[PDB]
Amino acid sequence: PIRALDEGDIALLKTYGQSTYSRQIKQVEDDIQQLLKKINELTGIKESDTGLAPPALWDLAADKQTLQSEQPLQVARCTKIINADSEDPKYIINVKQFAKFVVDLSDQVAPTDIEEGMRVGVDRNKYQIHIPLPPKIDPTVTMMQVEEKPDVTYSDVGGCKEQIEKLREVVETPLLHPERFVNLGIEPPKGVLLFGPPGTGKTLCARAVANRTDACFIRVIGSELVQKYVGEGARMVRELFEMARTKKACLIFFDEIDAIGGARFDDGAGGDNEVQRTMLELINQLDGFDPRGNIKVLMATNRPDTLDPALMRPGRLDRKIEFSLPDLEGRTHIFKIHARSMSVERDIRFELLARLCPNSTGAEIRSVCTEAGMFAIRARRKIATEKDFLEAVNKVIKSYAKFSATPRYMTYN
Amino acid sequence: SYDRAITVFSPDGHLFQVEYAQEAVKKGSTAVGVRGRDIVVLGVEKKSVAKLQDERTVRKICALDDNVCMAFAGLTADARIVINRARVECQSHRLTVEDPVTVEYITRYIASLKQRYTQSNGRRPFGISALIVGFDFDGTPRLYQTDPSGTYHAWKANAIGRGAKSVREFLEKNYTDEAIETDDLTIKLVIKALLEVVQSGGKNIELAVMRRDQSLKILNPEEIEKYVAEIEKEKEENE
Amino acid sequence: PLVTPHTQCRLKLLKLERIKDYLLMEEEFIRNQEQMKPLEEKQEEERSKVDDLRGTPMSVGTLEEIIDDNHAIVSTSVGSEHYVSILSFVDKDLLEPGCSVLLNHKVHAVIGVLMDDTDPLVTVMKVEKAPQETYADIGGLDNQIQEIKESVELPLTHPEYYEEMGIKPPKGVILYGPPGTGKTLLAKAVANQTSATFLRVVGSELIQKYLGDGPKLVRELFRVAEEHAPSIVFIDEIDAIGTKRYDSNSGGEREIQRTMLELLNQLDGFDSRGDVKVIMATNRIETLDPALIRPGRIDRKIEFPLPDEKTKKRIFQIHTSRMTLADDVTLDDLIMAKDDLSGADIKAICTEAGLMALRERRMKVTNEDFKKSKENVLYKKQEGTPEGLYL
Amino acid sequence: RLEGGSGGDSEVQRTMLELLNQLDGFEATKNIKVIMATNRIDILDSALLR
Amino acid sequence: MEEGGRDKAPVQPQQSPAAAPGGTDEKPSGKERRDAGDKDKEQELSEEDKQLQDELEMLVERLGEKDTSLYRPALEELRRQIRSSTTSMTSVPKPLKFLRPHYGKLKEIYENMAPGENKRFAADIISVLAMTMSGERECLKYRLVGSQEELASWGHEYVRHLAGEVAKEWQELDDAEKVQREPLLTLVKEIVPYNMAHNAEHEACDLLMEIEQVDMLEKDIDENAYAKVCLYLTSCVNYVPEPENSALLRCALGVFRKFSRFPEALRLALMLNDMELVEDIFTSCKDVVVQKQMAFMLGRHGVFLELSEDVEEYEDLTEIMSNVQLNSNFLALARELDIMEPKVPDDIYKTHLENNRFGGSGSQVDSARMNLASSFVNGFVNAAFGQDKLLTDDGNKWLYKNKDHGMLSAAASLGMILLWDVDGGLTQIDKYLYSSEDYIKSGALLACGIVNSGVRNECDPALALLSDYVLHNSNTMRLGSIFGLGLAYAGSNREDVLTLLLPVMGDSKSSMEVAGVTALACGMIAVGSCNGDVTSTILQTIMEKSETELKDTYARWLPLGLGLNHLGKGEAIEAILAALEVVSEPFRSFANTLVDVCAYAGSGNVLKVQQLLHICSEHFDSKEKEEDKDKKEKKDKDKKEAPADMGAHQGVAVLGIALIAMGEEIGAEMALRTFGHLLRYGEPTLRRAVPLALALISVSNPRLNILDTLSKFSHDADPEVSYNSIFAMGMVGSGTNNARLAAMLRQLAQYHAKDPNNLFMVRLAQGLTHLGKGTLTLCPYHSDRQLMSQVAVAGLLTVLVSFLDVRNIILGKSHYVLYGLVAAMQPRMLVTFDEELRPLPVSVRVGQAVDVVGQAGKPKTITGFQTHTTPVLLAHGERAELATEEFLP
Ligand SMILES: Nc1ncnc2c1ncn2[C@@H]1O[C@H](COP(=O)(O)OP(=O)(O)OP(=O)(O)O)[C@@H](O)[C@H]1O
Ligand SMILES: Nc1ncnc2c1ncn2[C@@H]1O[C@H](COP(=O)(O)OP(=O)(O)OP(=O)(O)O)[C@@H](O)[C@H]1O
Ligand SMILES: [Mg+2]
Ligand SMILES: [Mg+2]
Repeated sequence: PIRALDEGDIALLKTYGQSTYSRQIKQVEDDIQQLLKKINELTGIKESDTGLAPPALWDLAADKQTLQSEQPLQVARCTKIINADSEDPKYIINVKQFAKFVVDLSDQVAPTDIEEGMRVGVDRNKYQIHIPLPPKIDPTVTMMQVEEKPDVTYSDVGGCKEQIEKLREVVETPLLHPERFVNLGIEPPKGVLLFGPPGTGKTLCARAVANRTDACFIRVIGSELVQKYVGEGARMVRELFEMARTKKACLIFFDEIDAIGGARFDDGAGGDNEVQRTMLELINQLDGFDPRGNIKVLMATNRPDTLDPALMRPGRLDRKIEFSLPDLEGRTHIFKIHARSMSVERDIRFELLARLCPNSTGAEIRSVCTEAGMFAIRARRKIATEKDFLEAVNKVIKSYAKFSATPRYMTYN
Repeated sequence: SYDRAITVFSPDGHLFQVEYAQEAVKKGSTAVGVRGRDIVVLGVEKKSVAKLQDERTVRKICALDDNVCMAFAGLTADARIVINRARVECQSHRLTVEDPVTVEYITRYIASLKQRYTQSNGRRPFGISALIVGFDFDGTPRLYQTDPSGTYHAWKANAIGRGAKSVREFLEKNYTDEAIETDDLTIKLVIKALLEVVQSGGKNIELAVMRRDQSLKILNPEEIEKYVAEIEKEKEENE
Repeated sequence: PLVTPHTQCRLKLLKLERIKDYLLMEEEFIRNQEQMKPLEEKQEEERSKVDDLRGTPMSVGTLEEIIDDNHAIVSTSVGSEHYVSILSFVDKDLLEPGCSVLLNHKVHAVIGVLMDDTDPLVTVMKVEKAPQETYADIGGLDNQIQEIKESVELPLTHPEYYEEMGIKPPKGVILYGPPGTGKTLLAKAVANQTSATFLRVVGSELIQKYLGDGPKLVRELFRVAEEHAPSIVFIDEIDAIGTKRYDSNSGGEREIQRTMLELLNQLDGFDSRGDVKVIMATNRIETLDPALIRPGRIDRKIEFPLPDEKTKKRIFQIHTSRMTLADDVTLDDLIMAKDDLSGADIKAICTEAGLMALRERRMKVTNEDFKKSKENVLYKKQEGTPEGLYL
Repeated sequence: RLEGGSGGDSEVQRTMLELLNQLDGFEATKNIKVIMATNRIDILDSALLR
Repeated sequence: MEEGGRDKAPVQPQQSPAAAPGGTDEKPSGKERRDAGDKDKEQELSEEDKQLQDELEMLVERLGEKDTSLYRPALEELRRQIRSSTTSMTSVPKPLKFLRPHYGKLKEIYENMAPGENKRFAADIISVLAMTMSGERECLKYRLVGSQEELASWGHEYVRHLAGEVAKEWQELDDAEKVQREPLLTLVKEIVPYNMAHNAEHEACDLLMEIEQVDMLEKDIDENAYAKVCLYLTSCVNYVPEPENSALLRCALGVFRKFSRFPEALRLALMLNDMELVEDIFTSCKDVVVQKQMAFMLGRHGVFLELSEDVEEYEDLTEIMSNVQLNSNFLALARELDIMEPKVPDDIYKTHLENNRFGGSGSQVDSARMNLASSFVNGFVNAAFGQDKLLTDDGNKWLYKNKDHGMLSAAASLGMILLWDVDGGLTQIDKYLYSSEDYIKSGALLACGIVNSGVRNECDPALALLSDYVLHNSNTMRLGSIFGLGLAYAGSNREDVLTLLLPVMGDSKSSMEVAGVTALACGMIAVGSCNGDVTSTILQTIMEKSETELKDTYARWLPLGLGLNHLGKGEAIEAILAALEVVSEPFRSFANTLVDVCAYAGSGNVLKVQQLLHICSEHFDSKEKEEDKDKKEKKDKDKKEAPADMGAHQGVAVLGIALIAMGEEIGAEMALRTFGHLLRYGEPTLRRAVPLALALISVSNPRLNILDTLSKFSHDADPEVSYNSIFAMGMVGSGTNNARLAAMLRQLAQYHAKDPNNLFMVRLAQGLTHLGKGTLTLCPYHSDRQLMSQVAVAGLLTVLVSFLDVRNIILGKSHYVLYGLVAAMQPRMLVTFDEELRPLPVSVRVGQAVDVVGQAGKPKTITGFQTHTTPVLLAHGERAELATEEFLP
């Protein structure tokens, strides 16, 4: 009692039910999708640009003064120099993508400005040094040494003023008053790392005093020190710490040092593939070239796993400044920050809100202020009410965070 | 995340083992109950009989005294002890003090029994939640409930069991400011509320009423079938 | 998308033959376009000689830095860097570090700059066809449909509301929940009804093995998303590219982790995102890196639960629409007896009950086919319950 | 699906997810039928069992 | 696959019809009684439509096909009963006996003799027996008969009543969505004689139902959205009497037989206008039938309601004509000063405040042609009672400072300030009238025709502007006087002032622009009769345009009023009239494409659209007839704007591809005026497709061609967020895209989206889809922009006040007689429901909810609830009447 379908039994299904419009509606839909294809290969519009110039100015350029750049001009490569020798060159040079070579200089130069760690012009066949070139100054530093005013007010990161007061004492007081250090007989600290929960004010307290420095400031991408090519990131961190120590009163901000970090004084450090090239070179140039400097460097990360005790050996890094949560008055200050710049009611109170935000960051406090506005968009409103924020705190904190089972309450009132 | 002892506070101040007992309530059968003008009523959601057993031993509604009722959730092992204990206390009260037992006195006993049973290690708390209904205290209809934490508490309408949240939200839009007199109207409220059951088979409802002077009256599945018919009949007239 | 009879009616015969008429004519108009062009050109002397002044096998290179004295420093594909001249017809304004150029073989000089063209890997990941049906296809999810439409469609169609209060729109949205709930449906339905460029990336597309190919594509994918529209980037199952950041020194996990780090960086690049919306979707949320989940990066978290006994009525309404339903069935009974089957469960029931009618040789579907479909499909997972213990 | 790698596998996870997304991803492909055969039913993942 | 052992029916009906030639001769009983036992059992094994598998019907004909080929013909002595037993038993399996050439032989078993009453064994079965087979008859067999030989044999004679009872059987058995199978059957059978099929099907539908009318009622008009010419000619007049005879819903007469006015006969809807004057009960449906008859699709009805009942039943006419027009003024007077608007916003100009800090300083723009656009900060925002004493001082100084064409323009702006006004409009002009200047009075008195436009009462049929016209010995007094009165009486088809202003054409005073706008003025008036207008125009055409080969002042103005005099009829006689009338040289055969497709406003006539492409497609055409391919593309723009988005997706698919992305002077000069003519709601597909070709200005051409495409990129009404595109392009349009030429234009585009807050409905779609022209006022401007030199001198007559048919906006008012009700209305994204489960949900966007005068928007069928019954016309139309009834508790 299962039966399967014979060939005549197939024809019962396939016939019954609109046998006038079945294929009539179907092959029209079938060949139109064929026709969607047949337009597309028929169109095939795609064309090139290839970046030419208008022929008003290049026709005389396209004369023999292209061949004068073809055959007289050359195709010389660039490299780096390890070192030199005395009274005779015997220079040691890496292509580093090809091999390392022991070469000579060509006759067109003087042996003075062929110093170590320099870009030079290298012959294709005889590999002689043709022209010494600059280290490509300066997009390797000044493109992150922006020297530009950021749009962060001092009143934006209010509520954590004592952690600011730690950082205001460490950074500002030697850079503008190294006089009471002489009047008392002390020297300033020169190492501070930042760690703690994400979205706490790390980049804010960095950028607020980067706004209040009137001076050189450098922000450093953590993945920028990670490179594709082996032996390339160390060469970069060479060029950063050299040309930042040149001018005075500058700040460098390391950020997300998880990729370049890890305890190298402790059990691990079994790495050594282009991460340690960056790492061993920076800890080389962090001390050694810094007794009694002028440029302070700050690190910041979300993971306190990657603390190096060799960094925390004094001379490199001294102080563990971490950030915390606001008690209440810090939070009520922050709610006033993220709600003064939007269409609100003049009668809401914010101390009721920070009661409902026990363990929360200003990232979450900002998220509530945006979410409460989103409830005002749901209805036709243009100003927020009290209950707009009250639904937002319920939507943010009492939904995904560490409190559930609200109806079974009945033990506490 | 220590949830393995009952005498420990969380660092935000909780007792999770008390909180885990109330999750065991939510796997229990639903039961609702309102108080009326004179006649109180409660109803349960009875599960399907498995075709080969007697059904007089699946009792979910019991009476402690001659004038007070009881409906529970949770698990029947812990429910049987609390019922058997509270029958003694409402009887021993009558011996020591010659009155009948008020509905408020017996809920304080059940809550205090569940109270002192929480505090010591090696005493796993009662994972049930009770509904205590009785028009006993001198013609005054009352209904209370309990909680596995041991907090007795007074409502005017109630729902427990799986998906009681749907029923409690249903009653607030349904329990009128009009006190439903004409007590078949009040029974029609509960049968309509339990008609918003998790399944609403129609033949799976047991309602129990008390007209404040008689004994307990278990309804019959022909009279209860009459009230389900008029609910669908009056709902068709609303269109 | 107006085939609205949805049945065997002469309207859809009339509707589709209109569509056949306009596509045949647009074929025949462009057929006459490449036909009736008598041009027979002769190239200009300047253009013809420069095409012979350049090499015939031109090679693609990469700018690194620029010296304006008609010779600069470029890089090959292998990274060999050359002090080549740049010819004086290259339109010397497009030279920015990172732009792609064309090179010679003899002196490797910059023949001409190439427009910002990308690899074929990312061009596959750009959607050509609007896939499937609109919001009427899904069976009642409107609490969450109204969420995503505020975050994606409303800021594009009508960004008047936000400037009325000075509130920036949300940036990233994560869709999570049990599987078979409709996470992929809502991605397809948004990609149906939109004017944005919709990018389809699925998880482990993005992982390769040439030591830089991982973090290169993220820069290329979001360059394409930046240069094109107010755009939608849908990355699916990001749990395969993000979990809690361990850093074993072996060179297998780093290529994951370096790519994992730079995507989170290129997310908040903040240079000019230019309204690029990112939609992410997994099943489990607990095994995620908390650096992704935090606000500032992703603002919306959306649960897709096993719904209710109410929207099931709509899914059984939808998935039984195109079939000859017999008048003996009470589909509420199937919703009544069960509590935790999903939308993909319903569609499997609707196909299986149709197969049972073919077994006993019918077209209409009785109540009994749904009874046999429910027993056949469901009993493969249901394991573990304390019956008798509770009541 | 286990967690991230300390005792995590985390690489055939990527390969499984592509099997899970190249047959029910963004495009419902056609004329392709798979036949999968194994014992140990209770331990294979409940996302290719849906 | 355990078969065999229970195969009863593959054995005994395999043997007994095989023994039927063994028992036809020498067995008179077994010939008959085994046939009867075969026939009822085969009938019984098909009636349940839960066994489509039939144990005989695909079992017997394996030998039974060769049997019936030797049983039905070869018997040759067929009795009166055995034919009723053979053909009733053997015409059943023949769709499944035979393959796809069954279509010639559904008759070689059946039409030997149709046995009696074939539905007697085919009543309760839906279509498995013969109803699909009956459609197989009418598809191929009847059409080859009824191709030229409709009046024919049994294949028409009995087939008439055969299809009569079958069409009854679709609404008999289950009354399901097979109701719509009846127009599927009625229209395949005798496609051109559809009415001859429908005449029986009209009366059958009259007695069919009065509840199962309405979905078939809308099924017809959905098929009447597009058809062939003669089919759209046929089924639309079949559509008319069904709410007239079967039902009396009947408030769908006026607008939904304006559907049938121009195709079938103009007097036929006038007989339906007489059918309006028949069913005069009582007032409320009568009120709203005649609400649309003045300023929603046509005017000119003020001559037929001054008959013998002039008390209130025929005193609705003047109430319709100007009083509810003035009550519509009371919308913009009362209700819209309430919702948003004080008298002068004047600050879209001020919204260009942030520009002066963008890049240092400002105050660098001093171009005098920008002061043309300075008139529109006062000009466009003061529509609908933006009356301005001394806020016109920016006008009043610049009127008295320079710029004669701006003296005419600022004087023409005053008519837009007092729009839809008859109460005190001329008194505003008279104080600013007497400056005794050519440009001031010719702008002001042209604006007087704009003031009383849409009124058509006694203001000045020949009082003011005819006296202004006879002042002519000179400039624009000669020009500007004829334009405004023809603009005022465009809604009428009055003959008298047409003959007053025909000696303008007959003067032969050779002011070329005056004669050009003369064709524009008379074209706005009439769309039908008075062929002497077509005579009077072509006389001066052959006098002037023959003796020249020069500018489109000839070409853009003179043949256009011809097509405006012959708009909207797919008869293709008007092409035989006009194109054979102006048989001439090809620069006068530029006019060949005009009156051809001006008669082709909107339908599906795709065969015209291929001759709209294939004749002048590209040809590479070195600068001779390049205007003609633009104007051939211009007529592609319409016949696209009302199949209701069916071809609008195809139109944007074609014209984006093979035009601007594959074209020449056709694409990159002119082919963007489609998007300024196809829709003007705005949606980011095409609204962002234009800055693909605008931010790329492509400055190598005379870039004001592409900056013409800048201008009417903002030809989309209903104010939006598009300010981002315009103000940013104005910032790059200050220095570059030089302010000598288009600093007027960008701000003309900028100040046009926010014209008022409201009053944006100019888009030729009322109720659901009818035209209401409308087109005669808009289409002159897009014909006018070809291309340049009317940015300075001549087009300033046009570009300010070309299109002036804005009808009101909103469907919020209630008018229950005292006009006190508000409503509870519920606005939503428009209907999608065509045929689904009854009752069908009308819309889908339930969230927004208003009560009263809120907005119209693009996709809004706003409905209402709360048992107010909304009974009026049940479509909509913005002057609902709204009675009251609640008999459902
Ligand atoms: N203490 C605070 N005071 C004021 N605003 C805060 C504070 N903490 C967070 N915010 C809000 O959060 C954002 C700052 O987050 P922050 O830059 O500290 O993240 P982060 O520490 O860089 O995160 P991660 O370390 O994961 O990169 C700001 O936009 C601000 O609106
Ligand atoms: N709410 C629903 N309404 C209608 N159909 C649904 C619904 N939910 C699921 N389906 C059906 O289930 C199929 C799969 O859903 P989908 O894959 O989008 O869920 P998912 O959460 O993405 O699952 P996964 O994460 O495992 O891919 C869809 O093709 C759809 O037909
Ligand atoms: Mg940060
Ligand atoms: Mg999926």
